[PDB]
Amino acid sequence: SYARVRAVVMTRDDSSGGWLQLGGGGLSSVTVSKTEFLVHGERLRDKTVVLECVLRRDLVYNKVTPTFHHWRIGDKKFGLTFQSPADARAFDRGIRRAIEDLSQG
Repeated sequence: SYARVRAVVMTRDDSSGGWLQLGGGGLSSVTVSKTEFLVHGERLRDKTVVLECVLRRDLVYNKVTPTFHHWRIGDKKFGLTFQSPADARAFDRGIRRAIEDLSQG
């Protein structure tokens, strides 16, 4: 994998800019992997897949804080609360590396 962290998958709520823990939270094992480049989040407690995001070259990625990043592909929005700044940095690096490999021209 390009990155693997245990993080809380996030989703937008009905406020103008706020985020909630998807499904009420708990940790998921979130992997960025490689051709398709995927962000995959599997909830630890029951192995439910709660994040399945195929990466595209044009994504928008927002490091809102050192432990909260979100990204957008088209109008689809995904985010993570990380357990540490180190994890967030590793995840961001992995996304960037995946996009480097995806991009071919």
